[PDB]
Amino acid sequence: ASRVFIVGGHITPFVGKGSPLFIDKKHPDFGKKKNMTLEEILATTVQGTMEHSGLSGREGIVDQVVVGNFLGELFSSQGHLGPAAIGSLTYGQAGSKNPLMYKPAMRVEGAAASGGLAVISAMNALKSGSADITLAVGVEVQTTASARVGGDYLARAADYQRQRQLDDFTFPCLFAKRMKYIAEHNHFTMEDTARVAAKAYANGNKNPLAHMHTRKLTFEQCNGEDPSNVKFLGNETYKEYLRMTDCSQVSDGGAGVVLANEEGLRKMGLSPNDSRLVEIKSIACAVSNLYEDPDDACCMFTSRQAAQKALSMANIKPSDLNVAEVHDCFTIAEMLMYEALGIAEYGHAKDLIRNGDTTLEGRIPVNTGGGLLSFGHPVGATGIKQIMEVYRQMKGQCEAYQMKKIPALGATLNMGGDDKTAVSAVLQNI
Amino acid sequence: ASRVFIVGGHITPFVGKGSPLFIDKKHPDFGKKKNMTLEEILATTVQGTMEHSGLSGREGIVDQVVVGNFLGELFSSQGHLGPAAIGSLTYGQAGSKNPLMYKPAMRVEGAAASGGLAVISAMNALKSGSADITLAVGVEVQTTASARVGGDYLARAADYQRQRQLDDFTFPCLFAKRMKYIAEHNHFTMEDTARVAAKAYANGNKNPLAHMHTRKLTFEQCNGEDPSNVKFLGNETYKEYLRMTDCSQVSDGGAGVVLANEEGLRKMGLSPNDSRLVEIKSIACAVSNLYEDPDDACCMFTSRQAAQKALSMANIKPSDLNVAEVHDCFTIAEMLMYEALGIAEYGHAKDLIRNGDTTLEGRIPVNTGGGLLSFGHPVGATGIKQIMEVYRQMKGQCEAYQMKKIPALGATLNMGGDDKTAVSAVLQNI
Ligand SMILES: CC(=O)SCCNC(=O)CCNC(=O)[C@H](O)C(C)(C)COP(=O)(O)OP(=O)(O)OC[C@H]1O[C@@H](n2cnc3c(N)ncnc32)[C@H](O)[C@@H]1OP(=O)(O)O
Ligand SMILES: CC(=O)SCCNC(=O)CCNC(=O)[C@H](O)C(C)(C)COP(=O)(O)OP(=O)(O)OC[C@H]1O[C@@H](n2cnc3c(N)ncnc32)[C@H](O)[C@@H]1OP(=O)(O)O
Repeated sequence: ASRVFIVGGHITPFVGKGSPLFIDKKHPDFGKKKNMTLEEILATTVQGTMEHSGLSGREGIVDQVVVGNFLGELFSSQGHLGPAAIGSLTYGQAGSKNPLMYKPAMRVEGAAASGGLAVISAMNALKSGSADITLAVGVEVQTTASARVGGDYLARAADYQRQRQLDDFTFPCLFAKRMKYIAEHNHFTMEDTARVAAKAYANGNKNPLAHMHTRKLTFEQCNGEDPSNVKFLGNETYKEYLRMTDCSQVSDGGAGVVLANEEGLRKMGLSPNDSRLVEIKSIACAVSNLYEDPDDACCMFTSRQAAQKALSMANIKPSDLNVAEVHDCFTIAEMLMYEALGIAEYGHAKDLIRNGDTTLEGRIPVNTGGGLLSFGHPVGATGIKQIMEVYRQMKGQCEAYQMKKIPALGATLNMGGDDKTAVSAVLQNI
Repeated sequence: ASRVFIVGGHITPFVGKGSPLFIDKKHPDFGKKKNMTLEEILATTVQGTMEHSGLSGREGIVDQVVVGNFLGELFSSQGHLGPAAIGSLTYGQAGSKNPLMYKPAMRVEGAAASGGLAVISAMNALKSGSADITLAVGVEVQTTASARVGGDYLARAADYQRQRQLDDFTFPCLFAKRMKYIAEHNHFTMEDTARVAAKAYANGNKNPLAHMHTRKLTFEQCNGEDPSNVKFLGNETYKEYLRMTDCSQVSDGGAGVVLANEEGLRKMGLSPNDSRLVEIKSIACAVSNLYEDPDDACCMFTSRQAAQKALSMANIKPSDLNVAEVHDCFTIAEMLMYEALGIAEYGHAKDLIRNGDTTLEGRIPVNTGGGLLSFGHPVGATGIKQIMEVYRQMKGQCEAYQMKKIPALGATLNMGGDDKTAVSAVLQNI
């Protein structure tokens, strides 16, 4: 196979309610200035990604662009982000010369796995001989509607005919439903999930890019002792299993990554041992049936398939991983992800979180920058963000949450819907 | 490079207002029976495609699935069609064994070029060594809303902030605007575009799959002499340049194609010279800037770039083509497509249509089954339909519209938005 290299990338701040970067009634610039649009975020992400990757002034050597985005058609009335990305380099500079003109571009989608799917597409282009350098960007804007209205948009990721009726907050409810079963089988507890949140917010507190950077929450708060941490669902059956702090954020943001094969490195004037690089040893996608759910809510069968293929293609095992990024769309999902990735055996994610093994100082740090819970979750961006966080830790770029032991191996696990699409990648430092 | 072969495929009937297959108040089964949902169309298309490709009972050898769809999230409240496709083989047969489980799948999107993009993704997977057999299906349901509401959904293909205000029928208006400029430069006429429609409806009349199969229109009717062929736009500046008969249909439908590399043919027990095959010699994508339009409305620069790359990679010229499928989203676009493909020189599409060169009996027949105008336009399906129509002509399957001279070489040209994304492929008979 042709090898694949992460050359560089960019994560915007992730912003929404609770961030000082978000312009609401509590902001100096309220009334004066607006938050970024989808087009603006896409422009910032594309330009930021080119800059960090050392391509400013030679963007014409990028052969192709893939955008990951889930709901731009709903939140921003805008599809067709392929040609949006082609215009993103020189956005708002009318008539300007554009070195991306006529290149291939498209949007890919699998709910919150859209970013990961974007990386896969780019990687297939690189191994197919139709590209030597690709740009994969993911973006999302979700703050243009309430959390309730957004919850109906996010339900586009579920089997909508079958599952929308559970609750206006369809996804939160689907994970609350997992938690009920999880509790009845004593797989792990609501204490355990509160410990996940405490970790995430503590990690976020060290990350200025994080949506929840300025919010502090104690274990006790996340564990429900605060009455402002409401059990907000409407469905009576599942209401008691989910608190606000268990939920990923409604965020706006972008993440981008430039990927290259060996011929692309050559073109950029780079060697395969260049210390700015990280190798993607493997990536893998697994998709289950939208229309049918397994009974065992304590196992994410699809995410487990993806993680298994990826580590296998990389010829490593979970115990070899030094860092991971997992899809904590809820605290409940982070626990399940530990077991789907394999860093915990079935029923033993509880051990890991009770023992601090996934904190910054633990033996397998996870979601070092705050996860979907604190860093935030602009759905389309998440999958690429995960890649870039492992990259940044590997390159010593994470500042206040930088790991003291630079990780040699990392893994990502990105998930769309209720474990219906999963994408997992193994990353090796250089 | 690994070679790529079309093994087989399937087009559903394309249905909507005017079709006897469409169930509205005037239909015997009104109240009794409903039109197909997006899920049902996807199930029919996936199963139909497997059947005609010879894979029934061994669907497990398909390595991957790519779905093309533009607006399912809006018209049907449904995204995440990747796992929908995974469950499409056994749709409505609960608990059944499913040989597609855990395979890679995703949805791709570039407005009305979504189907073509789906083929490109599949083809990259085939050349990348991550697949030997791929299934590319495209589907769309647009009849769940009024034409006016649908026109706002379709505007997701435009630069929405900039262009939505032109008209509720944003896309029709954008092509009407082209026609104004086209008229002022005498590039071609509204008689010429009526001749395109006459050809499409005559072709449709020989195609039972065609939305408009049962509607007959004379040149004179398409040319405006019928008062029911109304100039329906609201925008005063462009209103006079577009008639209803100039417009593609609001259709529901699906198309699917199985593609394979040489190892995939081996796996299916097939030889590369098997007469059921067509080789995709080349495919190419070109994407321009969503945010800026070129001045010259008489040229589709982006579609021309894509056609040029494809014919060049295939080392052929337009004059070598025996058949073509082009993106006649409007009659106006068919004319521009003849020139973008290269079968007419700049300003000479008028010669071709005045001379009958693109009729079934002409030297370069185009859109033999009726095009987006008559066959209809379920947006995500269109790109794959185009591929399958060239295939079917090449394999002698088109019955009443079958070409008497079996074509050796064909080309497709699929377009998203106002010439912002284009995909073009060269096909060679075996
Ligand atoms: C695979 C994947 O990645 S899935 C994608 C996953 N993402 C999601 O599901 C998004 C999850 N996150 C969210 O929806 C948001 O972060 C939330 C809802 C958890 C927090 O949002 P906020 O804006 O802080 O909450 P908000 O104030 O809108 O209120 C939420 C609801 O909680 C309830 N609520 C709020 N405060 C109270 C209270 N004091 N008492 C009772 N109910 C309350 C209400 O029902 C309220 O809705 P309402 O105003 O319509 O009646
Ligand atoms: C670029 C790509 O390839 S992607 C997308 C493809 N392109 C498109 O957008 C085409 C899709 N849209 C269409 O083509 C149009 O929706 C149509 C014209 C085909 C739909 O026509 P129909 O639905 O059969 O007729 P319908 O009755 O809705 O007429 C549409 C509108 O035209 C006007 N109209 C309809 N009938 C009449 C009449 N007898 N007299 C005057 N005006 C009329 C009306 O404004 C009507 O809207 P309204 O009912 O709110 O007033």
